[PDB]
Amino acid sequence: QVQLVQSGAELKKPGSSVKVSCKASGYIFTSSWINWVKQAPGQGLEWIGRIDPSDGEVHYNQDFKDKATLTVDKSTNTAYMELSSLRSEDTAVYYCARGFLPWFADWGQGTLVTVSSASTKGPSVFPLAPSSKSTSGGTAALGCLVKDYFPEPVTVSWNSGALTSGVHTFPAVLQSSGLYSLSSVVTVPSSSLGTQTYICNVNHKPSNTKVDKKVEPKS
Amino acid sequence: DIQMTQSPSTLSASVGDRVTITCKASENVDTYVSWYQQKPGKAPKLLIYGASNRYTGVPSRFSGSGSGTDFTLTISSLQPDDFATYYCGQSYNYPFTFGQGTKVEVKRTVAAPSVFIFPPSDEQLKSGTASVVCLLNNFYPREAKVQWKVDNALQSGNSQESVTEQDSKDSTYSLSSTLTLSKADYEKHKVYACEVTHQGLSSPVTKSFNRGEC
Repeated sequence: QVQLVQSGAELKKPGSSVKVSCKASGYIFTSSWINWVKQAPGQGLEWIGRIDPSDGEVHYNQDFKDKATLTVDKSTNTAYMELSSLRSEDTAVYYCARGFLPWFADWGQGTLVTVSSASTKGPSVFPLAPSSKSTSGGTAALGCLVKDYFPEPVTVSWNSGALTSGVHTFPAVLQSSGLYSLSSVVTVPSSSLGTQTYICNVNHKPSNTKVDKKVEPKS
Repeated sequence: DIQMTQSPSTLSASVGDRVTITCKASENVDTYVSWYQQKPGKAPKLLIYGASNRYTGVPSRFSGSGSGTDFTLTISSLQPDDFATYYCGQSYNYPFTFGQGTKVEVKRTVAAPSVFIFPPSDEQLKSGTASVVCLLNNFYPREAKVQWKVDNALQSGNSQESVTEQDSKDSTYSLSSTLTLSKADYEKHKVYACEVTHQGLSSPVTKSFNRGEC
């Protein structure tokens, strides 16, 4: 079993450098190159550079020329990639693949380098109350707006998991403020609105937050 | 600098089909091309290499061909799991590059979104901030144009949105757009509109509310 295990996710303030690692097991470390690919969120794979553990020989993509620095320890079977002057553009997932030469045979699970100067902030929950009293519509859309939080992630359940069908917890967006924010909605029967209680259970472990916000029809 | 251009960008197929993805290099790379598959929050899995050699372990329905600058990935019997995104890349010369990728999503009949507009809460307004939310529920296909309109004035740059991953039951997509304004700013107007344009709509559907009016 070949195996490349990368370091734990990193959170860094702009301007800071970072040193991600990759440990291989399952073969001859010094017989294969160790590659490094960057993949920003929702983006593709960008190659950073390559290094021969055998002697430290290294060839970098000129674009990361001033950003990436691949070093390697042949005694501890690990390769390193130190990034400098971390900025937003540096926020991505860094992978370490091994090549039985030209091909990337085995990859690492990747490391998530998140560059932001923002500090741990619990979210502010707001209701997304249903608005309408008709006979044409049967479903009513309601939900919660977990807003201005950091870092990821925020877990959201309805009526403590008693509600799952129709629920929709979208992917968090990273606001200009640098803080995260997401919305959760569930489509439910207008009739139930006055007989069933709806509550979203938002938790943000980072800030040790837990909040239940009853979302009801704004009559 | 060799460029790898895939095609299409999004392949919408149905289980069993025999899908074929293309990847064109901008320079000869002999057969130094390799295909990878990738699922959300997972590391790329090598599929083919050498332009045709099926990596040890890959299912046989996967096959790759090509040489020079024209390459094509092939799945003869698209399985319920082969639904993901596929990348091609060349390691011929430096620097190594990858294709933009091809999303192979599940096909289904068109279905317009179910739209809902949400005024900002009073609670949030107390904090001098207003977030207007527009919900486009379970629609297909994924292409959807959303436009906010305050007092019928087009907005720009004050709205963000996120799309769910193709649902696992009705294979639809849900989008959520947010128009962020300041308390005063917000109170300085009446009508807030959310115009949604989608293939499943004969004409753009709008959903609006008025500050105050219940």
